[PDB]
Amino acid sequence: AQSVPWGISRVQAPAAHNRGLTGSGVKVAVLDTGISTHPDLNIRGGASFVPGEPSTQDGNGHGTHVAGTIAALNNSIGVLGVAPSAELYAVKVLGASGSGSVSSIAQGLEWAGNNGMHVANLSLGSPSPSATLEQAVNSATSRGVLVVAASGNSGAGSISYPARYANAMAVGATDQNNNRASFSQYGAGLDIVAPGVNVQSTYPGSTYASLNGTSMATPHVAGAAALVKQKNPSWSNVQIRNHLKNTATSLGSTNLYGSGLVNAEAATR
Ligand SMILES: [Ca+2]
Ligand SMILES: [Ca+2]
Repeated sequence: AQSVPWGISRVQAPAAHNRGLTGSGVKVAVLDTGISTHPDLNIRGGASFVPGEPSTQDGNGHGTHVAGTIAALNNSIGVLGVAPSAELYAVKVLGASGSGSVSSIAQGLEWAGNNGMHVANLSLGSPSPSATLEQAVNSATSRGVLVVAASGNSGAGSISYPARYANAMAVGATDQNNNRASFSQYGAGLDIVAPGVNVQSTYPGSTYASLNGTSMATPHVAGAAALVKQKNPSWSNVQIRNHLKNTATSLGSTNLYGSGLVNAEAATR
């Protein structure tokens, strides 16, 4: 029995799936704590940039969780991703403890840019800016990667790095009411929002678990981008990012919500 988590249908991925759009041929890199082998996931490759954890398997559960929001397989078990046919690559830039260095994160993006990744998912952040990080962001961007990052969970009216950088697509979190979740950082650089409360997904030990955060919202956007990329194979990172924003559902102030809630139905139209 397969269930469709609420944010998947909130963003209207099924509407897109019903038109032949599943993210097929789109390469998506998850820069996180790894992705564990799971019966509802198809991991195509990856690398680890965490000294001391040479494997890409997830010792934390955070990346496995994020990954399933993007691409949990559409079959008869578990859950369902926004882009269930996306090619998923596990890029480990965060250790088991759930933290990493800017160095490891910048190496992951470098890797993404060098390996022709179309979308990079960075459900991570820091309140502090990093010149290293920023350059990596910009580099992956000129290599044609769309970088999608979490705004953070401090609840403050200013967003984290790298989401704050012009070249990153900053994602905030909404609740089932289509209100901004209290922890969701907002303000300048915020581009769009997505479901980030009680998000059910894939978890290590072949199970499913629900989490809260902008980390959970980000992957709905990364997925949404793969759907559009499949529909418009000639579009660049910028064209996708703008189409997403242009087709989002307004939810109120752009200070709080940026463009509004991502809408994969409106976007693959
Ligand atoms: Ca499934
Ligand atoms: Ca931004």
